[PDB]
Amino acid sequence: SLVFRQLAPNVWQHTSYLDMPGFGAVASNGLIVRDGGRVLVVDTAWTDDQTAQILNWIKQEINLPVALAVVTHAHQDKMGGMDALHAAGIATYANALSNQLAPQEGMVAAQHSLTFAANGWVEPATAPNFGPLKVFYPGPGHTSDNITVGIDGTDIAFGGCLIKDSKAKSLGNLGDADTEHYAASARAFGAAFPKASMIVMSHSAPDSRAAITHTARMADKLRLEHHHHH
Repeated sequence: SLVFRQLAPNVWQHTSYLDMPGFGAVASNGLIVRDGGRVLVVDTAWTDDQTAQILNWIKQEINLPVALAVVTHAHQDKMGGMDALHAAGIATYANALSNQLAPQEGMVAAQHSLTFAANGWVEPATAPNFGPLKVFYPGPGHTSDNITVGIDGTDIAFGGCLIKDSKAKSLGNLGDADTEHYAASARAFGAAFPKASMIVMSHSAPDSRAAITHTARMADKLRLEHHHHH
């Protein structure tokens, strides 16, 4: 029941669905990147079973070992299949912040913690041999730990749950959101990958840079609508 879509010669988007009460089948997107003789993964599927299916798909269609996976935040849709990756002996990385949040929120932490420089770029020491994956922390947005990934050599940039599609009417649930800094975070992602033309998101189909601008704008409204009164 998994859907795979090739976005570039060496990049595929994996999509899995989870039936959410009141909403029905909700999609979640992640990435699969072929880097020479290795395969890198961005985010798990909704569940361990689906995540295991993703691995079987890789084995069948690419037949190359999966060297590592990066999970962009501590949420079901992105860290629901942590046990499956570990069972396959795949090294996992997540924002140190995400790893600290995983427990309290019943999520399984990644094995490795990523830390970031003041400008948002990941500290090399914590992200060994990530190949074309350029990990960037834009600052608190949808969640305080959300991170993003650019795929060097392509026009693709993964915004995770931070960026919403250009047709969205709102920023979604703001339970863990930082309404004051969301806008700056969205813009930081845009400036970090200035030439990316295909923006991939956790819950929306691929879109143009119009999604970044649209998201930042809704975020501007949200910011003064929640913090700029008396």
